[PDB]
Amino acid sequence: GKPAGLNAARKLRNHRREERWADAHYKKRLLGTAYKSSPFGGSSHAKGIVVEKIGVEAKQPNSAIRKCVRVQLIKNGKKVTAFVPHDGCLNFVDENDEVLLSGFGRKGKAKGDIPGVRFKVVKVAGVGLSALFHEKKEKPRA
Amino acid sequence: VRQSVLADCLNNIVNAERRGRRQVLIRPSSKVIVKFLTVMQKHGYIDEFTEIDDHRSGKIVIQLNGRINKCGVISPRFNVKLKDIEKWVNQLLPSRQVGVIVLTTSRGIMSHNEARAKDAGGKILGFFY
Amino acid sequence: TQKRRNNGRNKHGRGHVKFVRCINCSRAVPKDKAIKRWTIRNMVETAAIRDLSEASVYSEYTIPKLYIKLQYCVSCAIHSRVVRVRSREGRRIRTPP
Amino acid sequence: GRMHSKGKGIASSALPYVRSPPAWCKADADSVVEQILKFSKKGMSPSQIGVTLRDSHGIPQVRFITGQKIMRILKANGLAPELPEDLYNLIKKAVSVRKHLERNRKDKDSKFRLILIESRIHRLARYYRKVGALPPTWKYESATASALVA
RNA sequence: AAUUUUCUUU
RNA sequence: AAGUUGGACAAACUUGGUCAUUUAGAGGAAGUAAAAGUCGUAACAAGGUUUCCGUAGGUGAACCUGCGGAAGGAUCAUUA
RNA sequence: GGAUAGUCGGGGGCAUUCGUAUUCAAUUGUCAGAGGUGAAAUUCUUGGAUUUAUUGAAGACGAACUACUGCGAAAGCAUUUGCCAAGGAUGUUUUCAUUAAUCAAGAACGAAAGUUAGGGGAUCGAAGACGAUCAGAUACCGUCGUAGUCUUAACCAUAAACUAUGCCGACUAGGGAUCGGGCAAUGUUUCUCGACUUGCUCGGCACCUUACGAGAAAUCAAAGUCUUUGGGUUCCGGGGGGAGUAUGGUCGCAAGGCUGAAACUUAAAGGAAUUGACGGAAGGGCACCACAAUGGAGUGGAGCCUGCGGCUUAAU
RNA sequence: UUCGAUGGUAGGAUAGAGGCCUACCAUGGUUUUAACGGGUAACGGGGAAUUAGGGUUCGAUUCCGGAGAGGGAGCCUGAGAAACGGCUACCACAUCCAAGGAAGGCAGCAGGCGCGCAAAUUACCCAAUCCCGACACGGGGAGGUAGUGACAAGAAAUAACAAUGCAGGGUCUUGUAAUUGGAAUGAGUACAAUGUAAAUACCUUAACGAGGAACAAUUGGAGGGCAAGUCUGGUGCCAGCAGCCGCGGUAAUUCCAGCUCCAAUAGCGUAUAUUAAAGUUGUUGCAGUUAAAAAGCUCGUAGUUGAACUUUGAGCCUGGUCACCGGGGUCGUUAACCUUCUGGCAAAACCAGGACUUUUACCUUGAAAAAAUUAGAGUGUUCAAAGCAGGCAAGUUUUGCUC
Ligand SMILES: [Zn+2]
Repeated sequence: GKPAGLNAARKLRNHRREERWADAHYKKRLLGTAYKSSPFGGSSHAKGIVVEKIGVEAKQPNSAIRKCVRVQLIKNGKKVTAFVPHDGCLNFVDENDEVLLSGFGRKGKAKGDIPGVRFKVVKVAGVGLSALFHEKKEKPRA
Repeated sequence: VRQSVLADCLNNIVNAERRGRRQVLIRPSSKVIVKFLTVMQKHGYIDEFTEIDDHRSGKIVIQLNGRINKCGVISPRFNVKLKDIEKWVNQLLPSRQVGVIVLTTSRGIMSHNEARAKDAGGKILGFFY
Repeated sequence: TQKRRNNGRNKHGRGHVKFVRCINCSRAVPKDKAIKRWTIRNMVETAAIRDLSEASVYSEYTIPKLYIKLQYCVSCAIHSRVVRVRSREGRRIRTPP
Repeated sequence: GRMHSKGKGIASSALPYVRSPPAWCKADADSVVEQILKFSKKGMSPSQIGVTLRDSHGIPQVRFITGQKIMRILKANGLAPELPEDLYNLIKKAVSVRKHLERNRKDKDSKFRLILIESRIHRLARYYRKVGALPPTWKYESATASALVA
C-alpha cells in the first residue's frame, strides 16, 4: 500500500512529488508551455493581421461552413486560425484589418464541431464586434 | 513479522464483538494492552479479563458484553497536543458525547477527556466506541 | 471475466506441463487441458460373434479387446460431440452423466 | 516465515512451565558441569551436548540444574570456541557448496544456494560484530574460509 | 470442399 | 608641479573549448481529421484456419507461417 | 538462525542403464498399384512400389502408469542405478538470543525464439519449391524442403513469464477428499515390519455450501476484518489517441533490452451485467408459400390473351 | 583542488575574526538524508485568495531586510559611498561643432516615442507627518490636496397619497388605468455660512426647480444542466445557434424579426490565470483480477518498520470552583527527595538552601519577543466600509473632571 511510518515524511513527499507530474493540470502549469510554445504567452487577447479566409467544414453529425479566417500575430509571428462568431461579417472583414484575437472558452481546446480552431475574433479595425452590426459604428476609411 | 501487539489485540476484540462471541483470547499481551483495556473497563465497554501469566509474553482471556461498535489503533503514534484533541475527536469519534480516544500521556495511559482535565497531551494510542 | 475457476485445466501447484498431440487435427494441447477418453472396444463387433465362433479353434477361447486412450483438443472434442457446451449453472458439475 | 524459503513451519520445542530442577534426579550440578567439560574436550558442539545429555543421561534441561546455559559454562571454564557454533556451521556449509561448485560448475541451483548462504553468513557476521562476539574487523573471505573452518 | 460486399439519414 | 620606474585591482578587444536558449536550409521518413474513392475481409458467431502474447521469417496490405506460452475458449466433466 | 533423528521430493549436477517408435541401409517372398485427400492432385512403382521377414546405424523422446497429485524463488523438473552438494515439512524438556520484515543503488537464475565458433543433424519444420480449392490464394490442404528443433564454450534477458491477484504478521464458518510428517488403537491382514481402517495435530495443493463481510458486478475464506476510512514495507496509474513513438543516456556483434517525452487531436475510450437481434454454434421439434416420391400436373421451349419494364409519339 | 579546494604554522592586508592574500607543510571537505550541475516567465518575509479539517495557489506593489541607478571596473571626499541628481576609462546609444572641441544617464515627481489586451496632470502647497541646515524666520515633486476615469469597498434616484367601473375577494381591500388632479417631491439652479495654505468636495443656506420625451435602465437567457414560450412571421442540414448533450432536409418551444417572461442591478457578459468541488494527488483520504496500473523470480546495502519483560496498588494531613475533581508531602509493603557543595547539630549520621534528565525525541508552562494585517473588547463616522476616539452638561455656562 503506502508507507505509514512516523519517520516516512521524506518518502511520502518524494513519492507525491514524482506522482504529481502525471496530473494533467499540474503538468500544464509546471511545464511552462503557455510561455514556451503556446500561441498566447498567458495573454487574454492579442492583436493580429488577417491573412485569408478558410471555409472549414463541420464534423459529424453536423454539416455547414464555419466561415473561419487565418490571422498572423504581430507580437509572436505565429500563424493561427480564427473563428468569426456571427453571420455576414466575413464580407465586412477584409485583409489587413488589425483584428483582435481571444480564446474560445475551452481553455485552448476546440469548441463544438469546428475542427482545429482555438481562437475567436472580438474586434475588427479597432471598433469591436456587435457595434458595426447594429449600425451603431462604422468601419474607418482605411 | 509482528509490529504492534495492540493493533492485533484490538482487531481480535472487534472481530469477536462483530461475530457476537462473549469471549476472546488475546496473545501476546503487554503493559500497553493492559492499560488500554483497563481504560476501556473503567469506561464500561469491556468486562473482566484474566491475564494468563506464562513464562513468555503471556496470554489474556477477555469477557465481552457487546455495547462496543469498533475499537481500533492509530499507527503511527501521532503526537497530540491539547489543541489537537478536538480535531482528533471530530476526526475519529462518532460524536462529542460518545466515544473515547486513548492517549499515552506522560502521566499515563488515559482517555482524552481526563487527559484534558489533567491538561497534558501525548501520543495517540487508539479509540473505542 | 473468468469463465472457469480452474482456467480450463488442472494446473495447481505447477508452473509448466507437457503438451500432447490431438488425434484428429494434431494440435498441441496441454496434458491437463486435453480431454481424455478411454475407448475399450472388443476386437470384433458384437454382430460377428456367431461367425467367429463357428470359424474359430481352441475350444471357446477368450476374444481379446483393444484399449486406446484418446486425447482431444477443445475444438476437436466439441466438433466430435464427446464434450458439449453447457449452461452456466451446469458448467459447475464434473460428475459424468 | 523462513528467511530464505517460503515454508511456514512451526516445529520447535515447548519448554515446561516448571522452571525448576527435575523432581526425581541426582544430577548434582557440579558433576554435570564437569561432564559437559569432558564432552567439550571430546569435541562436540553444544547442540550435541544437550541432545546427548537429554536423550541418554536423563537431564531434560541443563540450565535447570546448573543455573547457567552450557555456553556460559564453557566460556566460564575457558573452553570457549573462537567462532560461534551457528556461524561455524554456516561457513562449513558454504565451504562444502563451494567445493561442490568448483568440481561441478554447472550446478546453477547450488550457485543460488551459495548466494543465499553467503548472505546469511554476512548478516550473522554483522550481528556478531555489532554485539561484540567477534572483532570489528572480522570480515569473510572465500579464499581463507577453508582455513577459518580448519 | 465452398460462401467477398452491403455509402452517408428521415 | 610637469615628467620617470615597478606592483595590485582591472573595463574592453581577437581567438579556442564548454553550457543554456533561439533561429534558416535542398531532401527524407511519421502521426493527426475527414457526408456519400480505389484494393480486399484481418477482428467481433467455432467471423467461417478459435483468439491473444513473446520471438523469427515472408508478402500490395489488412496479414500468413514456424517454436514456446495463456484462456481473456468453443471444454470447469469419463472415477471404468 | 543453527544443530539433531526418521523421512519426503517427476528439486540440481555428474556418470551409467533400459524402452518402443521414426527415418535410412542390406537381404528374402508373390504381384499392381502405393501415399494422400471432402474430392483429389503432385510423387514413385513388373527395373519389384507398398507389405511381410532378419540384421544394423543415426538422432530425438521417455507413451500407457499420469491424477482438480509432488518438487523448485521462478523460468521449469517424468526411463534404471550409483555419487556429490543442498532443501521443505515433521519430532524434539537440544543450541544462540533479537540476530528480524520490506526494499533504492548493485547482483544470480531466467521458457521459447534469436547470435558467434565446434560436434550432430532421425523426426518435424520458418524461407522456398511444386500440386489441388478459389474470380484472384500470395494462406489454410498434400509431398519435399534450408535455417532451426539436439549439444558444448561464449551472448541476451523477454512471454497471456497468469493465480491478469507483491512480501511479512494477527483474527474470522461448516464439511469432505489429497500429499509429507508425527501421535494413539489389549484395530484387521501378510511368510515386527509393511499394507489397509479410524481419530487428532502441523505444513502444503486444492474442492463443495454459505455469506457475519466485501465488490459496479462477474465473483472473493480473501479481492473479508475500509465513510465504523491507520499492523509494517516495496513496485505501479491519473480520460482515449499521439506513443512505448521521437530525442537523450545506457547494455548488447547484431536482433534488440532498460529509461522514456512534447506539440496536436478528441468526448469519449473502457469494465461488469441485462433484454432483443444475429451465428456457416449446439440440443428439442414444426411446415408441399421446404425437401424427399420411379412423385402427379406443369411453367419457362412454340403461337397467341393480358400485365409490368424499355422504345417511340402528341398522349402512349 | 590548475590560478585555494579542505587544515596547521608564520607573515601581509582589513576597523576587526577569517585561506581575504602570500611562503611552506599535510590531502583533505560535501554527497542517494540528493552533493554538484541546469531551469525558474524566482527579490525574500509580515501577508493575501478559497475555507469542516488537512491542504492548494499567489505575494513587483502602502511595513521590514537585500540589490540596482545603461553593463562592468577603479577612486577622492566624508564617521559612514565602491555614491552616480560624486568623478574617471572602455563597451551601446544622443546631442551643439565654427569640424579645434564640448558634453550625459528620469528602474525620482510630471510629460513624449516604441513594445503593447493592458495602466493618469509637462497642477497647487509646505497648512497637517516628518527630514535637513548656522536655525522661531529657510527648503523639501518626501508628503498633503486636487484634475481624469466604470469598477476596489460602503449608503442609495428612476417614485408615490385618492376619486373611478370592471375581475373580484368577502361591508375592509389588490390589479389593467390612451382619465384627472391637488399634494411630498430630489437631481440640478442659484446664492449665504462652514470647510481648506488656497480651494474642490462633504455637511450645511433661505429660495427657484415634474403633470408625462416628466428629468424612457440596462445586461444576459427563456430544451436539460439552470429560471423563464411548441407563440406569430423569413430561410430550409443553407444561413447558422451552440460552455457539453445537442436544434436546423417547408409546422424550427435551440437559426433571425416582433410580443412577453426569468435572473442581477447602475450594473451585466465575454477571454485568460487560480481556488473549491477533485475522495481525478488522496498523511487525513484514492486505485492496481477483469476499467490505467504487482517488477518473471530471488539475494542484497542505504531508507522505513521493528515481540514481551525493569516500582504497581492501598491508607493519611492540609488547603483549593463545583457526592465528585486537579495539586504538595509523608509513613509500612521494599529504603524512601538518590548524590554533591555550603551552614548547623555530632556518632559516621541528620536537617535547610543551590546544582541535579547519562542522554534525547515527546507533552505542559514561561521568557523575550515590530507594527499593520486575522479574530476580537470598548466606543452614535446620521448605519456601514470606517477611525481610535470619546463622554459629562440644560436648571448654573462654570476658564474642570473622566476615561
Ligand atoms: Zn483436434
